[PDB]
Amino acid sequence: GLMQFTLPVRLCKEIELFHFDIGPFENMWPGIFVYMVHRSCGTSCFELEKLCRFIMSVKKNYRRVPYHNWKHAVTVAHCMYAILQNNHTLFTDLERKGLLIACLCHDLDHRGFSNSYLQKFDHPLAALYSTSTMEQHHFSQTVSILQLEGHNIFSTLSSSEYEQVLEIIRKAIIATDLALYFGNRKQLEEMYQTGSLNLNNQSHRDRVIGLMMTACDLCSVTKLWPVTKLTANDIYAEFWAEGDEMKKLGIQPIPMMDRDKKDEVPQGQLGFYNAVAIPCYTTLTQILPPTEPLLKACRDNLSQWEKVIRGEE
Ligand SMILES: CC1(C)C(=O)NC(=O)c2c1ccc1nc(Cc3ccccc3)[nH]c21
Ligand SMILES: [Mg+2]
Ligand SMILES: [Zn+2]
Repeated sequence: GLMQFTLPVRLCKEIELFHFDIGPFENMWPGIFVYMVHRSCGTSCFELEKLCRFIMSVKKNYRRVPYHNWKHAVTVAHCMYAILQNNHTLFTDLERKGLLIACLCHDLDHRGFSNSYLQKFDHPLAALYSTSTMEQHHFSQTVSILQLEGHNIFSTLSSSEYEQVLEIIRKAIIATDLALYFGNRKQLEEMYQTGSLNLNNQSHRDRVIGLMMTACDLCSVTKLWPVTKLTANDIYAEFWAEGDEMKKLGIQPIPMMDRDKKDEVPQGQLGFYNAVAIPCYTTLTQILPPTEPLLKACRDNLSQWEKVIRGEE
């Protein structure tokens, strides 16, 4: 109980900032997550032995894919940590518990393929879950690991609190389906502008937690340019492999997934920042003003992609 995790000074300071990169030392990532839980939630939230066993089972159930991997899980949890720490009083005790775990678990057992590809391949998971296919699978995998012996980090919650926290985690994980992002943000936009947004309305909180989940999920666009640029390569490594698998099924993939159309990537990043990223952090900044640095960093990275197109790099 008297056993804090402490980070070296540069990490202790920079981990508080939105643009923090967790670094290339895999063995430090479990400690960074526990550090973040202890400060975000409390040193009493989780039994340390159980938490540690949970983290290591989650790590084991992330695959060695270029982007949708263990490092993404921890990266997305760090962004949630930064949002929670900058919005201290807005979130319940159960919410701070649930959301850091939801983020860590949100892409469990990802294979590096979209819901679209699962459906066109006729993958078994596409027959078990007709929409938000991989996201229903990620929640399913989270519950599985929580039910491993000595892995129930929520064991001290009442029967009804346990149900609420698993309901927080399910919605948060489903919300990382980008197909659901567009309508969720439009609805949040209308509620904020017409003045009807109400954080005591559970259905409203749900929508706001969903946008936070999209914001954390896309947070590679809020890093320093060299982090953002190299992470973009990793996601395109997945996209191009999926395009290869589409061609093997006799389907010309969309240009984004076609490795013969790499030239079109800079313009695809513009569309993505304009259609997805900027609107996401804009609405988030309206609802939670302290998250403005994510919008500022995203805008700086858009400008960097515009410079790539203009041959200024
Ligand atoms: C943040 C990061 C890694 C990025 O830097 N650059 C991307 O392009 C990207 C990212 C994450 C998830 C992405 N999903 C898509 C596909 C998509 C395109 C248009 C509309 C919806 C969905 N692109 C993604
Ligand atoms: Mg996902
Ligand atoms: Zn993700």
